[PDB]
Amino acid sequence: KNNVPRLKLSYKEMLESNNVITFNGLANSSSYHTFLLDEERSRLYVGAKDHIFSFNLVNIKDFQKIVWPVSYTRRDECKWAGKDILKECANFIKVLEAYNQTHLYACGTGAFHPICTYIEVGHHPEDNIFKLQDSHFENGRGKSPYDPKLLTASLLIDGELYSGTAADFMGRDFAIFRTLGHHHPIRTEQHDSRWLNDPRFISAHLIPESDNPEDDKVYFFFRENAIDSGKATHARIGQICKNDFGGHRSLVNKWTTFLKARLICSVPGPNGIDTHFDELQDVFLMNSKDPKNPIVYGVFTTSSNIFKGSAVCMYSMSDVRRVFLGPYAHRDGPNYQWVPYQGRVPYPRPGTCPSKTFGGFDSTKDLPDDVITFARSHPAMYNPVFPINNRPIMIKTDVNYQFTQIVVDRVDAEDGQYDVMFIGTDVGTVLKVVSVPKLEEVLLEEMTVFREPTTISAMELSTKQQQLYIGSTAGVAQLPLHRCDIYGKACAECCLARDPYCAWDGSSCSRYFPTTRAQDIRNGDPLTHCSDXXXXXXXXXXXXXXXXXXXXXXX
Amino acid sequence: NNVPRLKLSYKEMLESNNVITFNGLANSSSYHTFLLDEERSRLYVGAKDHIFSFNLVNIKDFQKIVWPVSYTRRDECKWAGKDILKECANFIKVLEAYNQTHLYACGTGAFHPICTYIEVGHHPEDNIFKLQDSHFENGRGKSPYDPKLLTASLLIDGELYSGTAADFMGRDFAIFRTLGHHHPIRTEQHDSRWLNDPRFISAHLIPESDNPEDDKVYFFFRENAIDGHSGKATHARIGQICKNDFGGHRSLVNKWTTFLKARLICSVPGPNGIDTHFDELQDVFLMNSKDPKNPIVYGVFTTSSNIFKGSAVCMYSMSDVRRVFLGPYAHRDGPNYQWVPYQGRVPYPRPGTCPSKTFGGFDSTKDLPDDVITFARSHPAMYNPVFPINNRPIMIKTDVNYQFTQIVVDRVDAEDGQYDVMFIGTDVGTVLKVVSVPLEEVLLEEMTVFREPTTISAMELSTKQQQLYIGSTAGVAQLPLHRCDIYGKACAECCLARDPYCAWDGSSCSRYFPTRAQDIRNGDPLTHCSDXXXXXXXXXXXXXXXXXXXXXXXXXX
Ligand SMILES: *[C@@H]1O[C@H](CO)[C@@H](O[C@@H]2O[C@H](CO)[C@@H](O[C@@H]3O[C@H](CO)[C@@H](O)[C@H](O[C@H]4O[C@H](CO)[C@@H](O)[C@H](O)[C@@H]4O)[C@@H]3O)[C@H](O)[C@H]2NC(C)=O)[C@H](O)[C@H]1NC(C)=O
Ligand SMILES: *[C@@H]1O[C@H](CO)[C@@H](O[C@@H]2O[C@H](CO)[C@@H](O[C@@H]3O[C@H](CO[C@H]4O[C@H](CO)[C@@H](O)[C@H](O)[C@@H]4O)[C@@H](O)[C@H](O)[C@@H]3O)[C@H](O)[C@H]2NC(C)=O)[C@H](O)[C@H]1NC(C)=O
Ligand SMILES: *[C@@H]1O[C@H](CO)[C@@H](O[C@@H]2O[C@H](CO)[C@@H](O)[C@H](O)[C@H]2NC(C)=O)[C@H](O)[C@H]1NC(C)=O
Ligand SMILES: *[C@@H]1O[C@H](CO)[C@@H](O)[C@H](O)[C@H]1NC(C)=O
Ligand SMILES: [Ca+2]
Ligand SMILES: [Ca+2]
Ligand SMILES: [Ca+2]
Ligand SMILES: [Ca+2]
Ligand SMILES: [Ca+2]
Repeated sequence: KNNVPRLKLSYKEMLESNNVITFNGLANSSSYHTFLLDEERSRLYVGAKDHIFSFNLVNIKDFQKIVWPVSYTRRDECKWAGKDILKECANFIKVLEAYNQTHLYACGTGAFHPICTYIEVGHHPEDNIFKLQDSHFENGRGKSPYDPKLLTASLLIDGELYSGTAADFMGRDFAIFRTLGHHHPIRTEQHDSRWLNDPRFISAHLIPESDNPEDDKVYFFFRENAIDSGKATHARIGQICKNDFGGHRSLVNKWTTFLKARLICSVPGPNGIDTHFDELQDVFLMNSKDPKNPIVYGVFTTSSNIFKGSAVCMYSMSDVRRVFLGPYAHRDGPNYQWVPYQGRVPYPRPGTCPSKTFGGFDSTKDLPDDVITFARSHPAMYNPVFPINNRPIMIKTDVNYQFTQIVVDRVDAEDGQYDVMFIGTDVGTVLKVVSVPKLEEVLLEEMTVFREPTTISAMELSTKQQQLYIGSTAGVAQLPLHRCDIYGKACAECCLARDPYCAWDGSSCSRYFPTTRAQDIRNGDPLTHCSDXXXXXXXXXXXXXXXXXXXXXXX
Repeated sequence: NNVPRLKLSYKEMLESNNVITFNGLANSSSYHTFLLDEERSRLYVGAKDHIFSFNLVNIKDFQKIVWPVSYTRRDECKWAGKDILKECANFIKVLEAYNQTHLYACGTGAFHPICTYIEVGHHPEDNIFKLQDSHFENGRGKSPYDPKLLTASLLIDGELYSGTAADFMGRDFAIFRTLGHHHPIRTEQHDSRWLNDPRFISAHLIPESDNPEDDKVYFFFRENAIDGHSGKATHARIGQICKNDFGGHRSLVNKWTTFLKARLICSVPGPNGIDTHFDELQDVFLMNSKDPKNPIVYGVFTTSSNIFKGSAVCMYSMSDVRRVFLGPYAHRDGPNYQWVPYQGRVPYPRPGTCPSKTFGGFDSTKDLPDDVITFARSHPAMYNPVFPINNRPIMIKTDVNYQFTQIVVDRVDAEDGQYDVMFIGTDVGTVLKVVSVPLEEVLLEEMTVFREPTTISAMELSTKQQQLYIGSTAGVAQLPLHRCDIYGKACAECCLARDPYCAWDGSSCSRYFPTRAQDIRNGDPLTHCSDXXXXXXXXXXXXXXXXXXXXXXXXXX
């Protein structure tokens, strides 16, 4: 399930051949981690240390910036709090999502006093404003963490900010929060490992269930510690009802819809001891024709220090729902095994949204007390969620690096459509991989996008611009989703490359458009399609005249 | 985790007289079942349809007993469905000394296990190797029917302890005693609390006191975890029986009452506080100290995963092990309960404790009260696991594509002092020679002992002959424990080699006996010797110059 990359471009190869556009970043900043892509304006907003940037999608070297650090007073408290002056004692932006048609909402580590603000961007004729509207500063507790090292799932829909993070200086009170207008702040329970057990949040997504948008749910993806003998990590998926408002007598201003299930990403072994990849890292939804069933792509890595491994698992939303409808997890006590619950599941079912249609019940505060006391105590489901085909799409263990981030384009090619994964790496590398069905992953290329290795922290994709954007504390990098010239001048090579983007021009290898032209994504032999030492790898060499084959062609 | 200093391919070895090879009889295989007998300097080996008697000086000199099954039996086995070449024969699986003139031998009987005695002389030496015949004893519970299943076996006071499958179907695992003056005794049956589909590895009589009624038999093995819920898992285990355990009065008639088992843990602490485990036990090798009641258990372990191949060597203290077998028993009130350290009243005498004549009076296991028999009927497992000396492996091997299979350890008396030299076999037909320098493992050499890769199944060591003997289905191989010439002609190199066996002669690098100049710690030639693609591999090259630390540089050209 490993591969050898077909092509391998070092940073220098890249920059000389104009693949990368680099932002080395401001010398008084770092942590260019918090991405927000806005196609409407063609801009890539980025939250960093003491700044937010507004990058032009056409070329990130063209940008504006907002300077938004904390006061001297605050720098000083944070210092004497003990914290590291360069890495902790500043305003590290951690949250940056759209708000109304003219504003973003932004939150940052406030040198361990989290804070928020709005940022003016235009509406659609006039919209390259980047004004930092000032002296509101809202409180960032439960929105951004105090610690920059902690990450934070966040999602902002209907002017309300959902966010999973630590609520406290000490960095231990984790929770999913809703804040901002029109309703009392709601969160998960507190000091209750059944709900969340020292978790690390990764992303959150509003996924519609029906055509009625009161049925709408918010899905959080994260990882946490198992409750048992042996310390362990469980990857998790989490469910809230958009329109959940808290309970009447119990669970006042706390979720009642909260349910969570384990994500399993494991490779079946011969002994029937599977190999698990429990450390969730990025998640990326791929939108299908149905907005109620995106295809969840998830990046996972081994828990072990000794063995470095990485994995990519796909997950079906109807698979996930089955799990959230099946048996709840249960014990009669602390000294009991966890067990599928077969008592009476109170009605309406915990997990189900309030509706105006079925049940009658118009709110979460109209709920009976017995559905509230269940789910107070059965937040976890019993069944785990398994990937499509109970296997990873892809495994990477032979090698010394780990996967960090992912995005996926849906390239419309000659044979058909193909899902092209771009995977970031804790060594500053991107893998471009094609899922060609029968699946076969074909590792097209492995590119180095930073002068020096750093972990890639963020990756976003612009189909309009055909570009890929990358984050790290070192800076931001820009990539074309394809440069088809890079393969051969000859036909043979452009066909062999197996690149959904790249078809044979006639004259020389270039972008493929619908409706002359001759690529082969399956199989990829130049013979039946092109009608005419060290190469780039995956070809074996023979001296007789050097040769290269694995179709064949001399050198 | 290391790079081997030297690496000898099979050819290098055979050309330089390191290996003596037995490619084995063409109508045989599975040269797996070793019995070393220093007294009459011979290495007995149980194979497919034969037992061999190899001369320890040179295994090319040998005798053999031909002991296959009848036509009748070949024929049943065939029609039982079994593979004619790999299953339908007498694969010897057990071969231990019996009295001063006899061995006891047992084999897969083409899925009808059988045993026999083998005459060897009184001491003399008279080299008898007579197969005493037509008395064939029943091999059930002694050898398995399946050749692929392994079997711990130990024979002391004319009684054969053995852990294996008792049945054709290969599922009824148990520790057995047979050949008694006493009724046959075994573990319980169909009870995963006791043994849960285990794979036995070796068994050892380890004295507790000076009174040899306190003697215990320790089995080393692995098995499946019991959960309660799913994650399938392997636990490495150590197991305890009382030599003189005879069964219970009313209950556990002719079954062990002394049986207790504990988990062996061999794990590397991780930064997140998720340790990395090596649960698959493979070989075990006791190293005898001045105290025969505390040998140092060396154990070879590998990962359970298919995807990630890893291997590990963990040492274990016998006083560590005993603490565990005296501590809390494992317990549940039911199937849906967590396992829990037992804090009820532990009936007396303690389950696990041997019958003695000294204290209490109680002269047997059948004199035991019924309440100590009903406990231990149900608490055969201990709660605490056993951790290695320093909660770490001695050595880890994960970067590489092979796994460890077998081990032995010599205690080389060197100039600086004593050093424990591990020889480790490999599922690729390779031996690693490793030195534990005090902590630091130094991978002296990595040798290939079979023309083609096969798993090493057996490894035995002869200090008298200074030789190492290896097993596989392909055959048997012989190694000198040292060939000191192999390093440099110069002093520098022989010192650098860090080999307990090898000191600098004066004239040229040779064996060390109690003018010499070795350095095992550190190993720098400067303070000890007062005189391109390098030969070494832990040396770096600045072009061709050569420099390794332990820094020590010298101009290679
Ligand atoms: C597997 O392969 C080998 C063949 O490569 C085979 O070994 C042969 O076995 C037989 C008996 O097992 C040996 O017979 C012996 O031959 C010597 C000559 O040096 C004789 O002294 C003896 O022959 C007599 O054996 C009995 C003596 O008590 C008499 O009853 C009988 O009349 C025999 O004539 C002695 O036994 C033969 O030498 C070996 N040797 C070799 C080098 O092959 C082995 O049996 C095969 N195993 C099987 C089929 O299980
Ligand atoms: C981190 O480093 C940066 C230096 O690399 C700092 O950037 C400076 O930030 C200050 C205030 O935050 C700006 O002050 C402004 O002055 C401009 C003057 O016009 C300038 O316009 C462009 C911007 O498009 C600028 O690049 C030119 O130098 C022009 O002179 C006024 O528009 C405003 O009134 C405002 O006060 C500096 O322009 C800006 N300079 C540079 C070179 O970046 C940043 O403040 C540092 N942050 C810290 C220490 O927290
Ligand atoms: C060692 O054991 C073997 C087998 O038990 C003994 O061999 C037999 O001894 C019996 C009496 O016990 C006699 O009838 C025969 O002389 C032997 N026959 C066979 C087929 O083995 C042997 O005597 C014992 N040797 C000792 C104690 O030195
Ligand atoms: C967007 O929100 C801000 C207040 O946070 C406000 O000043 C601005 O007018 C808003 N725009 C709307 C509601 O269109
Ligand atoms: Ca977002
Ligand atoms: Ca991402
Ligand atoms: Ca053979
Ligand atoms: Ca033995
Ligand atoms: Ca062994």
